[PDB]
Amino acid sequence: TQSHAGQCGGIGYSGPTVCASGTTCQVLNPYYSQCL
Ligand SMILES: *[C@H]1O[C@H](CO)[C@@H](O)[C@H](O)[C@@H]1O
Repeated sequence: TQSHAGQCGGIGYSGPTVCASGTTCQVLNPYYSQCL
């Protein structure tokens, strides 16, 4: 479960793209997305 400030789901990330409750996967860069 991706936590706040962690990379939730950008290109290159094949891991679990689900953020912890309270946060949303905010894609900033195409490869860097962060749970906010
Ligand atoms: C999940 O992890 C983030 C850091 O990656 C923390 O800021 C958050 O409070 C939670 O422990």
